[PDB]
This record gives sequence, C-alpha cells and structure tokens, in this order.
Amino acid sequence: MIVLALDVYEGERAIKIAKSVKDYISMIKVNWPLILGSGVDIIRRLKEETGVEIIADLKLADIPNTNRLIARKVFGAGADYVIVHTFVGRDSVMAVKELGEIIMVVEMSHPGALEFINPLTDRFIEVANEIEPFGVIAPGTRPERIGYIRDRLKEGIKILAPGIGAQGGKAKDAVKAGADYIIVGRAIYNAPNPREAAKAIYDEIRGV
Amino acid sequence: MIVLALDVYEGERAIKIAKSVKDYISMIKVNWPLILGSGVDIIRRLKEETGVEIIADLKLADIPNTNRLIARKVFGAGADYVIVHTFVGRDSVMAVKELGEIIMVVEMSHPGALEFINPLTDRFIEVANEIEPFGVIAPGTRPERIGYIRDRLKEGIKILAPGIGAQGGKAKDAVKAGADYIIVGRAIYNAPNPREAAKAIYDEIRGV
Ligand SMILES: O=c1[nH]c(=O)c2[nH+]cn([C@@H]3O[C@H](COP(=O)(O)O)[C@@H](O)[C@H]3O)c2[nH]1
Ligand SMILES: O=c1[nH]c(=O)c2[nH+]cn([C@@H]3O[C@H](COP(=O)(O)O)[C@@H](O)[C@H]3O)c2[nH]1
Repeated sequence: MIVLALDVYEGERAIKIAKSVKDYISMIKVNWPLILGSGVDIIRRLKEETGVEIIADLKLADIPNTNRLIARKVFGAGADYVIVHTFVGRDSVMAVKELGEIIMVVEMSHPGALEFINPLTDRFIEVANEIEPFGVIAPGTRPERIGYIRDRLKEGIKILAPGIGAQGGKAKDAVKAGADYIIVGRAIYNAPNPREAAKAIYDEIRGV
Repeated sequence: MIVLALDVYEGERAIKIAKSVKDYISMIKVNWPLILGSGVDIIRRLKEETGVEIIADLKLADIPNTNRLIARKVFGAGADYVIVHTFVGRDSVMAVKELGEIIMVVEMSHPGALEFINPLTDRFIEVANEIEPFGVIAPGTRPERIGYIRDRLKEGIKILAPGIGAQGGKAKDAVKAGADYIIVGRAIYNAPNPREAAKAIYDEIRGV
C-alpha cells in the first residue's frame, strides 16, 4: 500500500501527477509548503480529483487548544489523517485524535534526530501503544529500524515508512520489514512516467 | 514591550483589532489557524496595516529541508521571526535561522509539557546558548521560571513571555523577572475595548 508524497509545490502540476497515479496509491500525503502555496483548499481538491485518502503531514507540536484548532480546520478541509509529534505530550496528541485519525512521530531520520528524538523512540513507542493511533512513522532507509519498531509496536497500529531507497527491491524489503505503507515522493513525481513508476513500485510490492 | 497574540482566525477581524491597538504594541504574533483561515499573505497585510513586526508562531519541528521550505515561504510572506522547536535538533533549527530571525521553544506550559519537553529545558537552554537565536519563550504564568531561564540564558538572547491575563499571569511580574517582551492575547483582543486594554498593560509595564 503506497503513499504518494506530493512534494510538488506548484499548483495544478501537483494535482495532475496525483490524479494519474490514483490507481496505484492508497493515500496522498501533503505538507505545510503545499498548503501554504496553494491554500488549505488544495486538500478538498486533491481529493475530489483522485478519490484517494489524504494524510496532512503537519507534525503538530503545539498546545492542545491550538493543535485542536489546526486539526479541525485541516480535517474539516478533507484530510483523513494528521501526523502529530509525540514529544509535546499526550494531551496535545489526544486533542487531535478526538477530531480524526492520527499518525504519531516516534523516530526521525535527519542528523538532528539523534539529539533528542531518537534517544526517546522506545518511550514514544510506548506512548503510541497506549494511545493506539492509526499508525506511526518509521524511517525506512534502514529496514532494521522498521523491524525494531514493529517488534515493539502493538499489532493493529500501522507503520508508514518514508525514505525508501531507489534501488529495485527496497520497497519490497521495507514492507517485509514491517511497513504497512511506504511513503514515496521523488522516485514517482519526478520520474519520466509517474503512473509507470507508481505501477512498478506497486508491482514490486506484491511480489510480481 | 507588548506582543499581541492575534488569535482571531477571521483575517479581516484580526486586521481590524490589530489596527486599533497598533500604537501600544511592539509586535504581532500569528499562528497556523489564522494563516490557514486567511492565507499566509495575511502576514503582509497585518504588517502594512499596523507597521509592527510579525512573529509567525509555527513551532516548526520537521527535518532541515522541510523546515527551510516552510521558513522560506513564511519569511518571504513578510514574517520577521519564526518560532521553532529545539527538540528536533540543531540542524533543523539552523535551517530556519539561516533564512531569518528565530525564537526557540525551550519550555512549555500545558500539562503535556511535563512528559518530555520540560525535563529537557536545561539542555534546550544550552542549545539556545550556542545557537544564539533572537529569543526564547518563557512562561509568564510562573515568573519564577522567567528568572530561572534568564539566569542560564546567554546575555543578548531576549525572553518573550505569554501567559499574561487570561492564563493568570501579570505583566508587571513577568517584566520584573526578566521578560523583554510580554505576549498577550485574550486580555487585549477579547477586551470590550482592545485599545484601552492594550494601553493599560502598556501603562502597567511602564510603571516598572
Ligand atoms: O517523517 C519523516 N521524517 C524524515 O526524516 C523524512 N525524510 C524524508 N521524509 C519524507 O519522505 C517522503 C518521501 O521522500 P523522498 O522524496 O526522498 O522519496 C517525503 O514526504 C519526505 O518529506 C521524511 N518524513
Ligand atoms: O501553555 C499554554 N497554555 C494555554 O492555555 C494557552 N493559551 C494560549 N497560550 C499561548 O499564549 C498565547 C497568548 O495567550 P493568551 O490569549 O492567554 O494571552 C497564545 O497565542 C498561545 O501561543 C497558551 N499556552
């Protein structure tokens, strides 16, 4: 099950790519840049033009009432899931979950992640286990980490993995490692033929 | 020096209120809900209509590249400062700092803050000491914490403190404890007469 990271911040060209690959993806993930550049409306619309669920990658990390306000507006705009940080606390996570499905951040892949976030991943996983969000993000650059998290995460809580390598077999390996969804951006929206690249990743995943 | 927390999500109503108190405030702080409701261009309009600097309280907490994309757009839209989290690491903070002035989060006041953020406040302050942002936010609801932070914060980094009025904090207390700026929302924008409310706090802060 593929998640398209529509990180093509230019208007209509972003929507064109998403509608044409709708057959091979399960969700569409949008971030703050797209939202800022096109307005929160690009959400309602990415929807009624692809028919695919949408994940608003916002990494909410504010106080409860502000997280709530943002969620209400984003869910209200059509988002199906909102990604939220675990670091700011449970009340802030629950404020969003109360209005819609959430995906919690328990680990990150940039150099800075090793400073405070990653040392707390085991603890964040346990928070995730108690809250039972729809899922958690797990950088899949290294399958070992997806399995690490999968071993500690409650069954029923999905794992979505970004940073999937471009080599043939990587997407399949991330799923085998425990990822329920692989989040792919570049390798798809910047490929000569998007639908084709989407189909390739899709076919790879189901082993044939 | 007052920072108006303009938590009025109807763009025109926000401008109307901001304009009526513009001569008693130093800056205007806006968060995601207002940006989502009126579009990020509301920052430009608020600046033109009031003549005061704008702080975008986004609490950025993404990877360096994404934090930079967001900051580029927001500083580009006219923001003078962007509030960023320290927990995501130095690289993510610097990604924003390289594009404009920043204010770092080293401690929060909601209950969830006790779980992971506050236990790390001393370490966050040392990270802020190294990076040297324009300022850090300090809890105005507990003047004892403003002084605690001030003592450990490198000289030159400013302290801005919310929590005055509605949350029970006093402007006079916060300034006495070391706050350079007092962040106030409801006590001014929900006052029967905002300009009068803004003047009063202005007077309170001036009387020492
Ligand atoms: O939660 C996350 N932590 C990370 O460290 C990270 N690095 C990349 N990404 C996101 O992965 C998606 C696909 O990235 P690529 O363009 O390299 O395929 C895109 O949405 C990228 O933004 C991350 N998401
Ligand atoms: O820790 C907190 N607990 C709260 O209940 C709370 N309410 C508001 N805020 C933050 O303070 C800014 C201005 O708030 P006021 O309208 O209460 O003056 C607001 O814009 C927020 O940034 C809060 N922070």
